[PDB]
Amino acid sequence: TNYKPVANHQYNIEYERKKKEDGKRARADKQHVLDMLFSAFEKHQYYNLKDLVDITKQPVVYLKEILKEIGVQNVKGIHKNTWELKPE
Amino acid sequence: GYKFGVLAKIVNYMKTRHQRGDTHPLTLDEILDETQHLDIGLKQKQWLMTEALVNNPKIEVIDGKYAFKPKYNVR
Amino acid sequence: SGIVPQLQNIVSTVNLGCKLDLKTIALRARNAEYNPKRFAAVIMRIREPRTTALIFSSGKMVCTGAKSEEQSRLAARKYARVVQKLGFPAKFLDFKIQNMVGSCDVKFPIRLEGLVLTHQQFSSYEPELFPGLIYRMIKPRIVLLIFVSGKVVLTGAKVRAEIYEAFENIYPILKGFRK
Amino acid sequence: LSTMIGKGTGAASFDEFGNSKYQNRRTMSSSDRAMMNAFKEITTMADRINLPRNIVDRTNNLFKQVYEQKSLKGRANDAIASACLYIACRQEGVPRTFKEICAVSRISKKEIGRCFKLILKALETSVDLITTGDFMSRFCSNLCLPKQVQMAATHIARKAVELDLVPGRSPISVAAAAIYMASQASAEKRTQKEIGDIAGVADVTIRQSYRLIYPRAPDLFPTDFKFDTPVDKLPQL
Amino acid sequence: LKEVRIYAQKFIDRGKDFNLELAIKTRIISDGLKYSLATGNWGDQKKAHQARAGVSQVLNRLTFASTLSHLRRLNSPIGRDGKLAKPRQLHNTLWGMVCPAETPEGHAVGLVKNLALM
Amino acid sequence: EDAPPIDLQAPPRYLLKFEQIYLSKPTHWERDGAPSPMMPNEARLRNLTYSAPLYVDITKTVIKEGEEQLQTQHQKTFIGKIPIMLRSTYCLLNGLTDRDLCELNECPLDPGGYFIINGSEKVLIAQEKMATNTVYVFAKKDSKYAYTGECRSCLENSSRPTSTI
Amino acid sequence: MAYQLYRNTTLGNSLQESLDELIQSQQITPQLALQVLLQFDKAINAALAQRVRNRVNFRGSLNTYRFCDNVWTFVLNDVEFREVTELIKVDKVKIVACD
Amino acid sequence: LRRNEQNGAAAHVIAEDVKLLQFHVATMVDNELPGLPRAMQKSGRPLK
Amino acid sequence: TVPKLYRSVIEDVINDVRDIFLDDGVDEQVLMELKTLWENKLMGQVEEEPLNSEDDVSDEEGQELFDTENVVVCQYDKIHRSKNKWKFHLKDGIMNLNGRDYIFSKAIGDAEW
Repeated sequence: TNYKPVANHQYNIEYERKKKEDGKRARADKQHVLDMLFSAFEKHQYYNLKDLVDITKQPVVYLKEILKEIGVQNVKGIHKNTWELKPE
Repeated sequence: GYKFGVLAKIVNYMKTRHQRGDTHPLTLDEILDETQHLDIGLKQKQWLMTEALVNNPKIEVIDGKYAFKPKYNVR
Repeated sequence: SGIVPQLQNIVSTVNLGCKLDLKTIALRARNAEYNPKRFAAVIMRIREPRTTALIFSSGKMVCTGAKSEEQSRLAARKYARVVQKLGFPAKFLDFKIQNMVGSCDVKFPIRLEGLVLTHQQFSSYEPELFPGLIYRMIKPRIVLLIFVSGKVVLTGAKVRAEIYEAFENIYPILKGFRK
Repeated sequence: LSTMIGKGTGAASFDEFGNSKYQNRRTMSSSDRAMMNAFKEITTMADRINLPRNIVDRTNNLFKQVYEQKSLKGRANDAIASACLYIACRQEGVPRTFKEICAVSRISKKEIGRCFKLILKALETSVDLITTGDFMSRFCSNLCLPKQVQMAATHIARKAVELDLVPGRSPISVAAAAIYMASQASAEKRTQKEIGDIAGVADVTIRQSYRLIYPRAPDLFPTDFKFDTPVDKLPQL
Repeated sequence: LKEVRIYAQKFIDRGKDFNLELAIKTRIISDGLKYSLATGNWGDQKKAHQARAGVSQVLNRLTFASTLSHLRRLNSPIGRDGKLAKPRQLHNTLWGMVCPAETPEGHAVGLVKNLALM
Repeated sequence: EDAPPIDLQAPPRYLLKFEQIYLSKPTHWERDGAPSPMMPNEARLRNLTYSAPLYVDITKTVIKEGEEQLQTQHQKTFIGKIPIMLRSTYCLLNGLTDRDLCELNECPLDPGGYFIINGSEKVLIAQEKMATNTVYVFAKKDSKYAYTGECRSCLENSSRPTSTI
Repeated sequence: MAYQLYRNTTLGNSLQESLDELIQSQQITPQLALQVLLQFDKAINAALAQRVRNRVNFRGSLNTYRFCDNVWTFVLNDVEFREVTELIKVDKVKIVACD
Repeated sequence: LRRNEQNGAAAHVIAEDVKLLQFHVATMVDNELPGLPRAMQKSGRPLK
Repeated sequence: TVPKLYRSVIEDVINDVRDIFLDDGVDEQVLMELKTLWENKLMGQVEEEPLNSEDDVSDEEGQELFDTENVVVCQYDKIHRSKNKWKFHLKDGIMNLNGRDYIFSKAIGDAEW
């Protein structure tokens, strides 16, 4: 009764269904992302790119492009270089 | 949150306004009007007027008002 | 042979030569549906041609569902006019037919087991994955789905000549494995 | 080829604060490291379904060619390993079903089947078509059917295919129906759910294939078969 | 269980459930038990430096008595290379427990022993 | 049983507990996948390892923070193969009359007590060691200590290896 | 700043019209009227979800459809709203959906 | 080590490399160094 | 039945706005006046660039412009379509059919295109 033949694993169809139901992140307009981007900066002075993506819910490439124009990367030797939401 | 994000929109709107060729200085209240920041808090207003708009290297204090700094930038 | 495949679907891509605003098109277009989370194009359907077309922000459009070359071009032009009627400078540039799908029946059962043995270099029969034999013709680059019931589906043709030429080549082969 | 530094023994081997100053360094190539992990995955899958080491060795060779050929570089290594394991079983004359390979692999059946087609194209090789008799020994042994019932099922499926009573049916579906027919005609009777679970075939599919061969049941059975249940009284469904 | 935790950690981290069967590596117990008996190196193959050797030996089939003797053999902790008379001596306490006569001649005198009959 | 339950947390929380152990007869799998009982003589001739499949019952409980607990048990999960000592309670030859052993090409006088690993009959030699948990006082003539009382303390059921004081 | 669906309905239209009358009389500032509409949308949305437990069925023909920002704008012709208690006929209906 | 010098890597990175080079060179001649790790053959057997 | 549901909505609406009316400092008398008015109101072309060769390839655009016909506003759980037909798993919502207001919780709809 072990390793019974199966077309797809139950854990895999659920994850596939969840990904399909959620759908891919859409590329929103720059103005809305900027407004949401700066509102996030208010809560925390420093933000990680991986965590920042979740707040913005935007594609990584699109978020980086908009963040690159205004945001800058500050190198921290303690952990790693992260992004700065302050334009200056 | 609050007290740290409205400034970025002011800077970006200021940068975009300069790109249009408007070198004239703009008041804090005037810039707030076009950035949808009419509800900006009072203690935020003073902080911008005292620290943000002077410490930044892209803000020029001219006749009291604030204007871009294209002179420092190479044009 | 006496049997001519009948086209079931044609895929044609045409460039409108102008960037388009997908959100604006969806709001104003009659049948357009835009779901950026799902797909990055605008899906529109017109009933009289009975075809579906996808519109991208780059201005390139893909038309599918046409049953003939004339229908595909006519359907594609109609879609371009709809976008043009929305205020965009849509044009009809480098219209091309990308794929032609044809289906037919040989009117006799086929022994797919024998066919794959004699044509293992071109055939691929996997009952677990698909109940129909997949034949990849080389001289015309046409992929044929041969079934035990005799139904044959041709796809990947750029012109109607390939569809007929491909069937003419495979029909004698199928006749040799008649069941 | 390389040597690993052993564990420290004296105080000179350890840094000023505990940790050893001479520590092993990862000097393995990325290509070799990935290939090493795939072989580990290939052996893990094989042990799950008790495949002999010769099939694993054939799978490892298949993966190396595909990995070096680099036509499947876009696909996950586990899917390539799973597809190579499937191909190795076919090449050795003991095919496993795509579902059986998927059970021992995190990769789904669809992705194994897709990599399987690409690997054949990349290797310019082919696999002989599976027959109903390629699964009888494993399916019947797993169902705990006697040799006589296994022989009856093997004959029924082979005769049914020859008589073309199940055209276009998957060989696994035919075999499961034949096992059900043979099982119901002997003392050891197995339900459709039981046979489907081992065969990886939905009981509906067994019912459909069985219904096609049921009309000619007496012809399919071996002549020297002792019917615990007479062929006339076999289930009609 | 270490690899079951490691495997399940990767899937749970990604937010998807994990298949329990795919988490289990059956080679760990099958090969680990087989290797120790196959080679006699007692412990882990990677840690063979500290692994006790000679625990597993090919059964002697020269004679039936030799076969029986090999199944009742006792190995002393003292290393064969090391030399020390006291562990090799026939201690009083071996009466009725260990054969006072059966012992190999050479480096293993007194170190390899055989159970008394009862 | 003594193994701690595996707790996963990274939010949903997964618990795994290994309940009960099952052992089947020494089985051999043909290349086609059909299992069959492995006779010791076949293991010797074909260089097989005389091993019994090992199965464990595993209970998987998941807590999703929604105040709902889902518990599923994976009965008899294969976790590996244990080599079997011949003529032991779990060997195929166990409980076979001398006549039955001859039918299997096995010598009735053969005492068992050994393993067949890759067809090689392997015997584990009894390893002699100092008793644990007992206080022993010894005198070292050369060492800096006049006397030394040691105790090799080990957990019940022989858990993490002996600790000496 | 909410879903804002039922504003363009008989219930929504009446509420909007009433606020206009007060505004013309200077009784309520324009900001207050927006807040009242916002609160109404929250109440109606919750009201429909909880206190409505009746199922309906309908059939017809679709003439046009649209989709944007998770908003459908179906246009059905000759719809037949069929219910266990009663049947309702209509020449044309527009179904607007959101999520 | 040569690449690190050419690439101008950090001093501590080079120092760790020099430590390994000293160990490998030393255990190429004598692999029974007292109070030092042994060079194994990827299988637990010390190198000769 | 529907009027009774409308009355319950009024109670929720007035209650939900009491806190807001206190936040802005407006007198509570405004709410009482609002309800009174609200109740009363209810009761061979080788050169293909020119597309002008085809005309009248559209329909009247005033269907959505008018919107005077019955309009249904609701929420969708699932919306599936298979090459001819549109299926609608519309959840709780509202309908405006011939002026009369209809309320539903589960709605199933099949349409042909």
